Amino acid sequence: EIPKPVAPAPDILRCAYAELVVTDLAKSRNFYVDVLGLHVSYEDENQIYLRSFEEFIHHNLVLTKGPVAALKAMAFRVRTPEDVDKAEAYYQELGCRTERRKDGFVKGIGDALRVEDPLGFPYEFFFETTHVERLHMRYDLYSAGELVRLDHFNQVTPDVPRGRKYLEDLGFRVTEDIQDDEGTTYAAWMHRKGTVHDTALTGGNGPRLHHVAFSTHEKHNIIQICDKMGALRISDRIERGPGRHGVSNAFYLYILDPDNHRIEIYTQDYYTGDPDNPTITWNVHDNQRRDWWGNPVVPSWYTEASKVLDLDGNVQEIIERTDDSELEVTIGADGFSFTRAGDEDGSYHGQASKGFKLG
Amino acid sequence: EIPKPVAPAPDILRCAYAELVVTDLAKSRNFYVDVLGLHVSYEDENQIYLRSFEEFIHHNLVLTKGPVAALKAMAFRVRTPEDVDKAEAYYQELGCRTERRKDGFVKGIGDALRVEDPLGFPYEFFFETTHVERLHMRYDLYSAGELVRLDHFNQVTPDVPRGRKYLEDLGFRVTEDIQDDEGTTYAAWMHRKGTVHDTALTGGNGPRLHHVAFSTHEKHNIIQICDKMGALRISDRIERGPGRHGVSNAFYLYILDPDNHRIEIYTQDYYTGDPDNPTITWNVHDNQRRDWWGNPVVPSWYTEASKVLDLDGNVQEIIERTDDSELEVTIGADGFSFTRAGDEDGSYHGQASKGFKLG
Amino acid sequence: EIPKPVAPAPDILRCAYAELVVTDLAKSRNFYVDVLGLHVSYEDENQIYLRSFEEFIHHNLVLTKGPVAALKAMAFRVRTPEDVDKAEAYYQELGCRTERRKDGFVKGIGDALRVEDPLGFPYEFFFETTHVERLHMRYDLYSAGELVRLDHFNQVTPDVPRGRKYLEDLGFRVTEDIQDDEGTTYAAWMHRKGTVHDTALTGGNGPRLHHVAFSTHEKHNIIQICDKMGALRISDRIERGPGRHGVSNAFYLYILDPDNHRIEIYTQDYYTGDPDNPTITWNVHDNQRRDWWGNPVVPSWYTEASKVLDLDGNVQEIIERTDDSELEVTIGADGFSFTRAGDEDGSYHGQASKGFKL
Amino acid sequence: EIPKPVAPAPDILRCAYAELVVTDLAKSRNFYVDVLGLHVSYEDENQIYLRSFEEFIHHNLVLTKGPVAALKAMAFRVRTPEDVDKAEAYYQELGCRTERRKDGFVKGIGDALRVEDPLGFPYEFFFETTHVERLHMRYDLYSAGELVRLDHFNQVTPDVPRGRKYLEDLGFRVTEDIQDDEGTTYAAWMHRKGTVHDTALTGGNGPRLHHVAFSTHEKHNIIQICDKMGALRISDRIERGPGRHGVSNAFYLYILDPDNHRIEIYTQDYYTGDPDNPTITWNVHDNQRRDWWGNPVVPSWYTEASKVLDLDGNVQEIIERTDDSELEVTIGADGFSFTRAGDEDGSYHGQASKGFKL
Ligand SMILES: [Ca+2]
Ligand SMILES: [Cl-]
Ligand SMILES: [Cl-]
Ligand SMILES: [Cl-]
Ligand SMILES: [Cl-]
Ligand SMILES: [Fe+2]
Ligand SMILES: [Fe+2]
Ligand SMILES: [Fe+2]
Ligand SMILES: [Fe+2]
Repeated sequence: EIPKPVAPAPDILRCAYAELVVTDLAKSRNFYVDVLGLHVSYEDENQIYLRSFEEFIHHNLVLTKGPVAALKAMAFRVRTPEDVDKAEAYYQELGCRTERRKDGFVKGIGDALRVEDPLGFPYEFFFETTHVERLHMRYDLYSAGELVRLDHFNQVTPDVPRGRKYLEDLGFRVTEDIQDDEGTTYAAWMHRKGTVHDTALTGGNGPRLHHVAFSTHEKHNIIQICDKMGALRISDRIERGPGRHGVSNAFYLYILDPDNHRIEIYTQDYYTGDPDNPTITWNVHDNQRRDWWGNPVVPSWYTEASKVLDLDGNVQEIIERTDDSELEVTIGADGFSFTRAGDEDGSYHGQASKGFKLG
Repeated sequence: EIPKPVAPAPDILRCAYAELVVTDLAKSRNFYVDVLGLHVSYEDENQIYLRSFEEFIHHNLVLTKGPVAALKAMAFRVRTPEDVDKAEAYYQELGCRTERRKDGFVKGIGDALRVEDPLGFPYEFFFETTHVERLHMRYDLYSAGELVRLDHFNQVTPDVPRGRKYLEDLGFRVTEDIQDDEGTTYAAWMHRKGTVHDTALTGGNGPRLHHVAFSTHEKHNIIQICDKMGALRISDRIERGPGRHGVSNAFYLYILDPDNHRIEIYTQDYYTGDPDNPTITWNVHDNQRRDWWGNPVVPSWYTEASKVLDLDGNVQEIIERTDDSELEVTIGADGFSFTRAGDEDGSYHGQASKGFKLG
Repeated sequence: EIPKPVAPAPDILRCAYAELVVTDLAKSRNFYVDVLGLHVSYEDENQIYLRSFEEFIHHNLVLTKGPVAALKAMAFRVRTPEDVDKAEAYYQELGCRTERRKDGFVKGIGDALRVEDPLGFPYEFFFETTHVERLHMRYDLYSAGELVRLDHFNQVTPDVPRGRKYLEDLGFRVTEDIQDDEGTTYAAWMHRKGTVHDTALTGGNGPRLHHVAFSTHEKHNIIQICDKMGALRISDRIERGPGRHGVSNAFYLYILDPDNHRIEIYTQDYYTGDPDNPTITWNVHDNQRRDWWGNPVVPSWYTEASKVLDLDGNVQEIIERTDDSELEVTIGADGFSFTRAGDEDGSYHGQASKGFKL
Repeated sequence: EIPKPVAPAPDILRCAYAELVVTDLAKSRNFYVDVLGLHVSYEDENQIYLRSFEEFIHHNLVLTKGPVAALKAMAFRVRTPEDVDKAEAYYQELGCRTERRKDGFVKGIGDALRVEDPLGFPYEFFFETTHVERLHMRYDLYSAGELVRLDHFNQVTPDVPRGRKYLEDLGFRVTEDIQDDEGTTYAAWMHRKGTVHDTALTGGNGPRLHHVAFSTHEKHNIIQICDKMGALRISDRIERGPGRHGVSNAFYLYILDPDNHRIEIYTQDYYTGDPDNPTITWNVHDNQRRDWWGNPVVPSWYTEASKVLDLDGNVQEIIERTDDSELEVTIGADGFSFTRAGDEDGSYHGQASKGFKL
């Protein structure tokens, strides 16, 4: 198990940015700028820095040219400069590796601490950042598919309760989760900023990064992203969706960048900011839980996910889930799901919903 | 082939209504009134008459209680009273069985002709109908999924070329179709009223009724129908969608009624009224032709459809398709589909798109 | 009163395009392309040919450099080539000026007739047109405010019943109108293609062209336009709206180009194509008739509209309306409108809705 | 001026509910249930308790029958039970009248303090409340105009900076305001929850309540409410809008209940949760500041607003504003506003925009 430090948690505001390593910077640029319409804060031969429509800090996304596509850092902003010190001491007491830089690891951040956390993810903590033009009323730039906010991260890790417990101590609150009747946990959603989440744990072989998620204003904006990809004839890059989530109640779409990093597009979850906000527990065999319309979850969503780096730039060793697999118990050959609890009509045995089995 | 008669064709305006036979009248009323929100023009213990938000003729849909779920009539409105006489002389010349009633076959229709057409579908032609209150500004009744118009029918029939020719002679115009490079035609779409269609031919064992289609104002209205069926826990009655059509460019959803009559919901196709409107031919192997975003067509959409009756009320017997099957050549075990013509990336051999095989 | 010719009427499909004379072509290009997002079929130093997102004929709008901002032609397409010959006989039998060109008056149009019609308007009729790439599934090119079709014209003319009869003989069919209890017709809406209209008549001093109208797919598209014009600090070129109409039931917005031609953006009216489509008459004092939410109609909407040209390029003389004016009787000093018939609460005497005088 | 107490401020989460006095309970029920489709958590002969689609606390709105229409209380929720003790001490130090009831003032709320604050408003602070079914996925019950959360209050007071300063000591952070260059502050917006506001200060005579505001999901939802009020022929109870704000960037509408309590509908403002959020100041004479599209602000918006009650159920005594009026210096006869600063095109002197005066 992971222990609670005596030293006090840093105060975390929100998820703020991610640094992804990409192999071909021109090819990733066409996708994140031309196709999806993020806005360039700064760029050179080695890096592109990008922000959503309504953001005032330097970037929400850094693309870094490198040899192996992988997550380099997930960054959280914290409330005061002094909370960075607090991060340092707190992870020092957990016995984790930490690396601090008073001018930052990337353009347009200042005093920053990166760490290998006890599940093996590169986490960054900062306050200082260069403010840029907030574009939020720049409706002369607005695209039909506009991405307005960075909303959350999603991490793959093989023991969900162990990760859950370490993130409650750091101050995150659980909003929803997926279990069975016999006490296995399959995923958990957890928050700092009063949306459904800032990061989430998906049971699975890790450490790996499942996705990063940007927000739209309205549901038609997500539809337009699917339409555009059809017109550019890259509909093979739409992995899953669009649809409505059970868990989180948000409208969604999952797409894939040229290195197969997964991006979610996401809108219209609910408010969680009150400390007794009711938690929601779904049964794993509930076919309405991940997609409310009962559409099947494509196998790659469970199996594929992005590698993560240590502080030296080497890939983290993968540790295998031993608990039950969500893929296996729902859509595999000995799996099942239901539409109405306890009813064999609109139940599925050994296959996915709507007439499909696994290819 | 089917001859062109000497007698002039009736002048058809549009699709107007369908009579469907249903087994349980209470359960059907629940689906169509309580779930879908259509408006009752009249009802009694045997029959319900339903119209959509913007319609002013008596009804767009008659439900009639009977022993076997089946289509009983698909109704086209003609331009003048005299075009009912022309429909009778026309189909008599083809040697088709006909029945004329001065007083209608259902309430709210006047002088009316039903026929067993040469493909064995029960067509009705009428001019006279009872006007009712047009509800088009009754925003006090508008639901979040309001169905606003009837749009079209879609018919299953073994020989599409044989079928389209007949329909062309009668004055329908082809707008789009689906073919391969060996000269097989799998489907054709055709209109009178200035949209992409008023009826369609889908290649398959027929005569069978594939679906009936209503439109909405906007795409979010269709999302609401899905969301609602989620909340009432009948997501197993969503067959296919929602998504964006290739053919027709409409936003779409397919659902099933308690007797497995399929209903499509549909919005935002394009204008076809000019007589030199350019026809679009899609290739059957093109994985964006039915769903533009490449999501797989569910098997039940190709195999299942509703029975139809002759005019003595017996089920029309089935004739098999001998021409190539669209299911078989796209997602069966020696099937093939592509995303980009000439590219092995984003192509599919012996399976469906996004990682699924046939259940 | 205008006679019905013995000769047969041309079969008109729909409105197709307008040619408008503009004064600075650069400044008009910035409006119709950069702000509004219409698609160039062709341009040179003197003309820009624009089309909407779903059009397959050559153009929905020609901008032509000229000394006087005006309407040059309003064009309707007919169903066959022989309907152009049909049109020529019909307007000759009215004693109207006609000019025919076998290769057209503008690019992308073939055999074509222009008339000074009996109301002094420039009507073009044609079949032949050059086909271009139908951009309807080009979502790589989709604007958040995309204009998807041409919907209709609106014409200002002094005597509306006189006009209406003429268009009925031509085979247009009236869908909605505005009258009062004293015999006056104020406006009228009429179709060939099976939407609420292709053209319409607004009582006023004319001939003038009141506006051209374009469709969007959804209501949010029309909002984006207003939000964009905000962002560019040209909100002052939003005349009226956005809103929902009484007449037509459509969501709407009116904006002004750089020569003050008026453009409407429109969506989600209803099907009119059955021949017993029920006509709706509104009373002129009904304050939900033009904006259903009862927002006031800005005076400039009643008073301003574009000059039109005769067939030699001269501005048509303007003839004054003698029947009562829709402005004077609703929101001028001696006007009246109501929210509910017979109810003093929510009625306005001598002023507009929501607290405003003119 | 209003002193910073030594006692610690209570930790305020958000606006939570308002209790409004109404004169006819059955007509107000018809407005708030049948027209707007809020969800009943409890009612009887004297009170109705109402919540929005995504709420899980007992109510966002109480309607209480009484002789005069007014605001009985605007309630904020605080993080812990201990915070209600802090609020009591804090306001006792300020010299303000306090009443603590351990069993609450209304149903579904437990331990609560109401206060007459220094600006004359009835504020409640509470943590304990009864939980009820969270209806967020009950799409079986979802209407085309669904109100999904309660968003904010807006208050009228005659000296904004004095009020600003009071709320800043309480933990509220200013996000946007309106000033001129003569020093004068006309209005200001502040928050706890990390949207643009939880309450706001509008310069004018008070104490009065300007409005309570509810959210929608999307912009078409707000449109539907206008369209529905047209079909019910109560478009005269649409005061102002729909529109897009400058300040806050939100899509908006303002409507009037049967007692002339004003309700905003509101969607799609921005995240403010970061402690260094850039503060935005608008010039008062800028005609895109309250309506981005430049539509005129109706005078009733500036001059009308609800009464408020003291803790005895009596009406506060109103206090005149001596500072410049926002109405007078924008849309009355010595006023002006611009579209583009330094430009006389699209300027209005002595009248409102789009061709009106008052
Ligand atoms: Ca072949
Ligand atoms: Cl999911
Ligand atoms: Cl299809
Ligand atoms: Cl109007
Ligand atoms: Cl405002
Ligand atoms: Fe996610
Ligand atoms: Fe269809
Ligand atoms: Fe118009
Ligand atoms: Fe407000």
